[PDB]
Amino acid sequence: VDAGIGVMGTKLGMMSFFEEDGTVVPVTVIGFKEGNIVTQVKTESTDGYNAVQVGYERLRDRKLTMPERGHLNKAGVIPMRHLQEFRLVSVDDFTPSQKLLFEELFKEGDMVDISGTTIGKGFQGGIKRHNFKRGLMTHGSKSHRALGSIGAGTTPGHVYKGKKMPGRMGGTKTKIRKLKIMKIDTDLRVVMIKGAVPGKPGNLLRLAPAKI
Amino acid sequence: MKHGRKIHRLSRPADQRRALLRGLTTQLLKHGRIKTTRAKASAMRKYVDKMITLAKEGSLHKRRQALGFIYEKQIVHALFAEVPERYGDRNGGYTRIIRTLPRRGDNAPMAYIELV
Amino acid sequence: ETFDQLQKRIPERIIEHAVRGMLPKGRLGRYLFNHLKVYKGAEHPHQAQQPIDLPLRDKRI
Amino acid sequence: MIQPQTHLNVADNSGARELMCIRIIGASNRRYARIGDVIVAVIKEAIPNTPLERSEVIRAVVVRTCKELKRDNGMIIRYDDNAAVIIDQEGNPKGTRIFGAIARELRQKFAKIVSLAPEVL
Amino acid sequence: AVPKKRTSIYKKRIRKNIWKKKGYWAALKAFSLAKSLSTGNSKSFF
Amino acid sequence: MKIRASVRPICEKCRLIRRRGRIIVICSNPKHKQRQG
RNA sequence: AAGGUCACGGCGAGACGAGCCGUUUAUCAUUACGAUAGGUGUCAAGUGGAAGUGCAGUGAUGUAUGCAGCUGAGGCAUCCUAACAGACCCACAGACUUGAAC
RNA sequence: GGCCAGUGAGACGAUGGGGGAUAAGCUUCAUCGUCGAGAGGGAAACAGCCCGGAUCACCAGCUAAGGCCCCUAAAUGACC
RNA sequence: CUAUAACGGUCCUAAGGUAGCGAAAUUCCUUGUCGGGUAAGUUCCGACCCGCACGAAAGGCGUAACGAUCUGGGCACUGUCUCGGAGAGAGGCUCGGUGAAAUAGACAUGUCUGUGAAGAUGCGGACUACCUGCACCUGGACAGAAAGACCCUAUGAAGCU
RNA sequence: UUCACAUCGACGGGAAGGUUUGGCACCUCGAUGUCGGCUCUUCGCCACCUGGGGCUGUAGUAUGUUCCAAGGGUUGGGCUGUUCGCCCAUUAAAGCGGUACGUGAGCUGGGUUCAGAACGUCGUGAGACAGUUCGGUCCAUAUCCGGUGUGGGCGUUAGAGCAUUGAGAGGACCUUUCCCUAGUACGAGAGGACCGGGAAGGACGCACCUCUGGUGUACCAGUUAUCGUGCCCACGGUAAACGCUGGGUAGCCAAGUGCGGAGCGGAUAACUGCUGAAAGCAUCUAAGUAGUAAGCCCACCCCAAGAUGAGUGCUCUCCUA
Repeated sequence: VDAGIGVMGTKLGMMSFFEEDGTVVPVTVIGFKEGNIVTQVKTESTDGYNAVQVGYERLRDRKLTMPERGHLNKAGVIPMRHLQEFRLVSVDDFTPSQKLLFEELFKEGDMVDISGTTIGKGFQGGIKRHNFKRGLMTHGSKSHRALGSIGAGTTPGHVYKGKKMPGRMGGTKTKIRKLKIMKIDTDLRVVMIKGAVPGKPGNLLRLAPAKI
Repeated sequence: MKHGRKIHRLSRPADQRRALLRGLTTQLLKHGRIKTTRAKASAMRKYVDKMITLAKEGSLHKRRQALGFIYEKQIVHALFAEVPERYGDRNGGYTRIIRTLPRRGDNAPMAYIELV
Repeated sequence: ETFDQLQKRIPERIIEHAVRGMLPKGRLGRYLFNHLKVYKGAEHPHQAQQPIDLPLRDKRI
Repeated sequence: MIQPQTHLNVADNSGARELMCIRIIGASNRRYARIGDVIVAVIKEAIPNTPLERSEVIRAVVVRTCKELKRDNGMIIRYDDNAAVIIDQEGNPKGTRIFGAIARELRQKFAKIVSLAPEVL
Repeated sequence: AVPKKRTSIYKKRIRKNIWKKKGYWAALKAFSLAKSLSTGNSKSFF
Repeated sequence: MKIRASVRPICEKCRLIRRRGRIIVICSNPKHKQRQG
C-alpha cells in the first residue's frame, strides 16, 4: 500500500546543482519520454484491491503485440511500452481514459522514493556479493579469495540454506528511500533529484512519494 | 563484467591481436575479397574503414600514418590513387560481411569480406 | 505463532491444521485433503450436490 | 586517512619532532582518521631540552593530512605531509607557536588552534 | 572428487538423451539454413 | 525483588498471595517483597 | 490462427541457457514513435602541440603555421554497409456433473 | 561306556554381595529368565523388559500381554 | 641490629669441581629478580648466582674474518596488512574433433528429532520437497587411497649393544 | 554503627548441565588426520553492553545485587606455537560455550615431539626422556545428498501477452558522544539528573561515478638499446601476457558520493496498577481491565500462485473443405 500515485521516468546522467547559498550537490537528471497516462484503474468492486495503472514509452504499433495493444486501446489511449500500477487506498478519483497527468505533484513534496533495475554484475563471487574477507595473500597460503568453510562438522551433515555462496549479484529492482527533490524544469521535461538512482542512464525508474 | 568495453578483443593477446589486425587488413586491401572468421570480419571492418577514410584526404601526414599502419610498401601508394576515384560520395560503409559455411574441423562461424 | 494469532490472522488454517494430522499422510490422505472445504465466512460458495448437514455421534461438544 | 601506525610531524613547538599515532578517539572507525580527530600519540623522537621525552604517550590533534578534505563549498584541500598538535583535553596545547597552516572547520571545536595559527587559508 | 558409487541405466539414459536431445535442437536451425540456402535472393553464401 | 525460593513470611505483615500461578510475599517494608516457589 | 522459437544486428543483460532492444521506402507536416550495430560528419573529452616548410642557432634545440595533430569505449545527426533469405512449434470451443434464471 | 565334535571373548534384567563414589549399557562372582541360537504380538522405532515358543496351507474362529477419538483394529461405553 | 659465612667440628669416599663460565642449545619451579630496548617484550642483550642436572682435549673461556646457520632490533622499501580494486595472458564457460582415470553391492540417494553397535537418505513420528540439467562451493556420504607408520598382541622377523 | 536475608555468608545439605581433568572400554583402526591461527557460519543463556523493572547501607552522578529479554554488538595491538594469560591505548562492552581444532576432500605453524644433529641427565652399552634447541613433501577433475544462482520440459483443463494480490521465505529492524531543557530537581558544599527534542558520528546494508582518485594492454605523450621502412627526417616491430615511465575518457571500484534503520501500530515477558471477591480487613486476578521491553508479529526493501491450495483482473485468436 502506497501513500499516493507516482510517476516513472528514465535516468539521463548525473551532474551537480550549484545552490545559491554556495553548496555543491550531486543530482541525478530525470527525463520523461511520454506522459504517465493512467491506463487502467482497479477498484474494490471489480478487484480485491485498489490500484491505479499507468504506462510509459509511446511506441510504434509493430513493437507491441495484439493483447497489449488491445488492452491499451480498450482505454482509448496511445500504444505504449511500459505499464505499472500503484496500490492506493480507496479514496481515489482516477479515470482510466487518457489522464495525461502533469508533473507538478512532487516539488512541494520534498521526499520521494525511487525503484529501478540496478546494473547487473553477473555471476560474482563471495568477496563482493556479501563483503567477505580474502585469505592471506602470502605466507605460504593457498586459499586466496576463496569461500572458506561452508558448514559445521558431522552433526549437521549438510549446509544451511541461504548460506552465502557466489551467484548472480545485480539485476533485481531496488528502492532507495526518502530522496529530497530539487529543481524541476517545466519546459525541459527534466527533474533534478539529489541522489543516485539504480542503474545507468537509459533505464526505467519508478518515482513515487515516500512511505514513512 | 564488460560494461561498455567496446574494444573487440580476439582469442589472442594484445600485440598479437594488433599484428593480426594489420596483416589481415593489409591482405584485405591486397585481394579485396577475403575469407575470415566473423570476429576477424568486424575487427577488419572498423580498421579498414579507418584506412579507406585515412587516405581519403591524401596529404603527407595521412599517407605517413597510413604507411605506418599497413605492412606492405607498394599497397599504400596503390590506395590513395584508388580510393577518391572509387569511394568518393560513399560517406562510410566500405565493406560487406557476406557469411558462408562453417569451417571443417572447428565449426567456426566463417565470414567473407567484400569492398562495397 | 499462537492460536489467537492465527484466529485473528487466518482462521481457516486452524481446522485445516487439525484434520491434516487426522488423515493418513501418504499419497492418499493428500488426495482427500482437497475434499476439505473450510471457509471463514458465514456463507460457502458451493451449490454442488445440495450439501446435507453432517451427522454427529458426539455427545460432548 | 591516518592509520594507527603512521608518523605525523609536529605542527607546534611543544617539544616533539614526530609521533607514532595510536588508535584515535571519538570516531570509532579508527582505520580512517580524518580532520579534527584526536589521536593517542607516542613520541618517536623529540627535542631534548623540554619535558617531552622519548616513549611518552600523549594526546594530539590531526591538523594536516595527505588525504583529501571534502568541503561543502566545492573546494577540496589536501596537504603533502601529516601533522598533529600536542594537545591537552581542556582545549589549548602546551606549545604556543603553531607551525604551518591549518583549515577552518576545526574552529567549531578547537578555536585555540585557529587563533594561534599563522594562516587559516 | 572420487565418485562414491555408479549410476543406473536410468540416470545414464536420462543424461545421454539430454545430450542427444541437445544435439536435436541444433539441426532444425540447420534445416532452416539449408532451406534458406535454396532458391532465393539471400545476401550470404558466396 | 528477591527470588528466595523457600523463605517463610518473615515480617509481621508479610501477607502471602498467589497471583498468576506464582506465590509472592508482600510486606510494608520493601525489603521483604519476595516471589517464592 | 493469436503468441512464441531459430536466424539476423547487438546490449548499460550475460559462464551457457536466459532476459532486453531492434529486424527497412527504418515518416510526410504543425510540435514526443520507424536509427539496432559498425563506419562516416561534428560536439563533449584525453594527451597535449604532429608532419612538412620558413626563421634563429656552429649544432643540440627553440619558435610561427597551430588549444594544432592523433585518439572519438561517450552524445547527436546520417540509411553508406549488415539487419536479406527463411524455417519451425503451437491450430480446429476446450471431457464428465449439479444449481440459477433466460 | 564305544566312536566322534564344537565350545572355553558372553550380554542384559531380578535377587545376594565385593571393587567404585551402593556412579556407569562399569568389573567380578552365586541362583534364575531372555538373547546368543527365537521368529510373532505389545513396547512409536529399538538383542536381553511382558505375553509367547514359528512343520505347512485357509480371503477360518477364540484368546494372553496390551489396548477400544483419528492417523491405526476394537467403547467419543456405563457409574463413582 | 637483621643477616650471610671468612672460619670450625663430624660422617662417608678414591677424590670430594681448580681456572673460567653461569635461568646457558644445559634452569623443572620460571614468564626467577633487576637494568636496557618496546606505548605494551613467555622472544633478545647486559647482570645476581637458588648450576633440578656447566666445567677444563666426550676440552673450558674468548675473539677478527666467514656462513643459502639460528636469533633480537633499526633505516629505506613496498598490497604482507588495514581493505581491498582494476587490467593483461594460460585454464575455467560455449561450440566442432579426439577422449581417459581413481571409484563403484543395487541404488526410486530430503531436513529436524528420537532410537539403534551409544554420530541413520535406508528404522519411527512430524515437516518440507514437480521432474531434470548447467555453472560454482565442499558440510556429510564415519568420502577416495592404503590390510594405521602411532598403541597392544605374536612363545613373529631383522639391525645393533 | 543497631539489623541473618541492601551485600557477603562460615558448619553443613539438595540439585541441574555435560563446556575441564577424570572413570568404563560401547562404535571406529582392510586408516574417526590431533593443538593454534585465517575464512565462514549457525545455535544456547549460566548476561559484558544495549532495552524495560524491583531492591539498595539508592540524596543526584555512578552503583551493588537481581527479574524479563539472545534482536544486535563484543576493538587494535607487544610476548609466546600458543588455548589460557600479562601489559598498553581505548571502547557502551571488549561474555562464556556447543557445532568431532565447529571448519586441513577450504588454507598454514608447534606436534601422535618421524628419518639428521646438539645440551643436560639416565644407562656398562645400544639408546632414552609426556626435558630443551635447529632443520623437516601434505594429495585431490564432485557421483549423490546439501547449498547459491540460472534454465529447459510438463502441469496449472483451450492456447497465449501483460498486470499485480501474497501463502511462505529472506534482509533490515544496531549503537555512541555533544547541545537545549538546565548547572534546573538533589546536595552544607563538591558535584550533577530522570523525561522529552535536536545535531554530529561508528559499524552494517542498498545503490552510483557528478566531484576526488586507483586501474584502464581503447588511448595519446617522453625516452633507451636494436632491426626493418633504400637513405636523412618521420614511423612500425621487439625488449613475455604494455620495454621502462608520465597522465586519462567510457567501464569496474572506494578511500569518494547519496540513502536507510520509521510506527499514541497489535499482543505480551518481568513489573507498576484500577476496581475486587474465596476467610464482611486485605490482596495486580479468581470476573473484567489499564501503562510497558532493542524481545514476538505487522508495517519497511526485494523475490514470490510448482502456494499442485497452481490465484485475480484486462486483452488477442480458433478459420476453408
